[PDB]
Amino acid sequence: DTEYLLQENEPNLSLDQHLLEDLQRKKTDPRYIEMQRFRKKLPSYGMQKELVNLINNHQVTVISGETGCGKTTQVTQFILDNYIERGKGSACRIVCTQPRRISAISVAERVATERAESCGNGNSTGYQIRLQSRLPRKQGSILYCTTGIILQWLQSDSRLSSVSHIVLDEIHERNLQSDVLMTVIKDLLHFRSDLKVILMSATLNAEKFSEYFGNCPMIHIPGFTFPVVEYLLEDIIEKIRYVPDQKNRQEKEEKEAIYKERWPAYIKELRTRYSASTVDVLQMMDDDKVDLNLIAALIRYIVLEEEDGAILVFLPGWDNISTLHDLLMSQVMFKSDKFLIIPLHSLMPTVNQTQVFKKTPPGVRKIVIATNIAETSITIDDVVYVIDGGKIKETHFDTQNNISTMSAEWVSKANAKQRKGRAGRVQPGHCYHLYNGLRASLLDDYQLPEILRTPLEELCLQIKILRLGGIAYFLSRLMDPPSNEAVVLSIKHLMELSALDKQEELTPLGVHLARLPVEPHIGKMILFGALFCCLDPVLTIAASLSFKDPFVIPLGKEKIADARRKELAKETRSDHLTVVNAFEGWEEAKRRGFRYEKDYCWEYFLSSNTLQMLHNMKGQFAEHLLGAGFVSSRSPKDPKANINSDNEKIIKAVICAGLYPKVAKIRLNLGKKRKMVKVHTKSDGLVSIHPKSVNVEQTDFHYNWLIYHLKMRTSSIYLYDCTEVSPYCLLFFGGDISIQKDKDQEIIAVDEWIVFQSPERIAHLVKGLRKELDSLLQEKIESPHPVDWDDTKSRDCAVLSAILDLIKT
Ligand SMILES: [Cl-]
Repeated sequence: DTEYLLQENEPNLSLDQHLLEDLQRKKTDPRYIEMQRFRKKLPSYGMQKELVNLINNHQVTVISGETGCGKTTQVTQFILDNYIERGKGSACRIVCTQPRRISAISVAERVATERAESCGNGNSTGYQIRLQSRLPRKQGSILYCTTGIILQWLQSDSRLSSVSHIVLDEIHERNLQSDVLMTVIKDLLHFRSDLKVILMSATLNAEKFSEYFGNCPMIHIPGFTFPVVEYLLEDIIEKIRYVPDQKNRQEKEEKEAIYKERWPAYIKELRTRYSASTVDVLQMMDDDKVDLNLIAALIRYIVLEEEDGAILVFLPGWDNISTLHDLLMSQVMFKSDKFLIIPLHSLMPTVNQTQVFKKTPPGVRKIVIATNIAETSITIDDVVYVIDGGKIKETHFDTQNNISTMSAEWVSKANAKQRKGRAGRVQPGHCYHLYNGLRASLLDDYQLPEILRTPLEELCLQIKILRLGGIAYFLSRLMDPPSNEAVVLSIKHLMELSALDKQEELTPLGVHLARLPVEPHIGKMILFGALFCCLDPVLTIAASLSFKDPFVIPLGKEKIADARRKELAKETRSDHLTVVNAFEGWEEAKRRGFRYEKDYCWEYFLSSNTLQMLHNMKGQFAEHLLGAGFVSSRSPKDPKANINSDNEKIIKAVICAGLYPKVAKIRLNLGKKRKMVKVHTKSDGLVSIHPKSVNVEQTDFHYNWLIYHLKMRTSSIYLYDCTEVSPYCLLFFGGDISIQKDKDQEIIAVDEWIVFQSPERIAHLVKGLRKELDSLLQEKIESPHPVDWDDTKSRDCAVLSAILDLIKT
């Protein structure tokens, strides 16, 4: 994925002349001319001279423009075309980062079109994302990529030598990776004077970026929109006469308190300007959930009562998107071939985000159901109607309880304004917001930056792999530095994962974990899934921890669902293996045909949509492992990586590799039916098992130890998903080993509180094996290749076989 980077930037006079002549021919080309007239309508085009002069005269510049300004497709072109016009065309190598893969591809393909060229193929414009590229010509070129690709590039060339201009787009989004890239770039530019840096924001709050970069020049590009009418939840209900089918810590609590206090009076005044039935329906509305039936009813109204145009729907996540898609397709209206209904979500297959293609006649109407990714520059043609569900998925991090969650939260005003602007690019539009007027007045101006709300482990490994020095020091230099407590927790988890040594340097395991673009506990799990040849069930479990588990509890069926779930557990005493068995049973049912598949899901109360998403994530995980050289195939099911996939002990040991140090000691029950099942933890004292767990009532445990992933605190701490494991799993994959005796007995302690009976020689064996495993992983840093398990005698097989023999007890 580094091929463009490794190219050397070498200006050429002959190429300068040739490109200047290429421009002359383009000026006469009907195709090019037609495209130029489209461009001239964009506000960016009109100030092109001042943008290029600012960039040419200053090393760092900040560009702000709102929706429709055209910065993302235009500014790269302005630089290249200015160089070409000046007879310096070959001196340009322009790289522009995008927040998502689909944006990189879509923008690059659109710019190629506007230049009357195909994308890649040695032409002026192309893209690079992980494992897929259309690369432009070496000199006088534009490359769209992701932030991830730049971070990868910095491992190979930390100077970004051959780049003349780096354009960081959509910076207002404040993604973790953008913030770090920004600090890295700031350090580089001070050292190398020939790099131009251009920072682009879609919102007008960009002064902070200018200050960060030393109060560098700023410039504004006007947005472009036709007028868009906005509707609140009151207006929508009133307009369509909606008939229902039925009937993130302290500063959120503050805002809800204010909402609650202003609620009665808001409602009271609302009865002044709206029908009584509207207010009563609005009053019944659930704030926690987007109402998908309302969205269906609104789409129905638009189609029947309003003018032609495409409809864009914004929903928090995959669950909502697939649910609304099924809901629409279950109505004979939308079954027609005059509707095209397209899901858009970032974790579906690559150009399975299919929404770019020229839509076929407008006798057929496009309905795009998308996440917040449709807010960015993406080609969706002819949108007259935007339905804003009002929510966005956000990660939050409770550092006092060490709990990280993903939830749907209210959009900011900036989000809402971007969604509004999507309806006004073609003709006068309509944007329907599913929040009420009181909610609107209480939205935040902007979202809190990710760096403040997110676990830092993945970022910390990036810092180390890029040799940026001390972790806490670097993080303190970011534009918004994270809290000390988030930093201390992050560094601690990485040491307990054995990713960092006590001196905060990468271990060989850590090097490999840094090469996997997932959280390190997931990375460690899938890595040992690869090394131990468990791949398929381990990837299932990993996907399940990353998104969520497939089970649902329908009303009235609670007791029945719990029994079916425990049935799926069999004797494993594992929530994680329960998901494996569910998943395998589902796949087997799928082969027999869709009746059997739906049947299986109703029998075990499984979400088909969740299962499908888990399956897609598995493929991704395998791709990451293939690129890191730990598997030879992109198939989770590849026979050679699955020889151990039926072995319960081996899979359990891999789950333990991933989830340590989240470890609990069982408090023995002693046939007391009046006492809840509880467990001891290092950090939290005695806690409870969640009722959803297959172990919640278990009296029969074969070992004394659990590992868990999800912890929640309501009136007290509950463990959501846990797996019984043998002490040998903790012994190999856990913390420091110590030996103690007490007379007769040989004792081993792991991280000092995990204490069990075991011969002293086992402790020495394990210390030996850990070091041999380090050396194995060390050798693969420079020469990554999958372990060949068909060659015994190989000494990699010897070491890994010995580890497997140990954790089989
Ligand atoms: Cl059933």
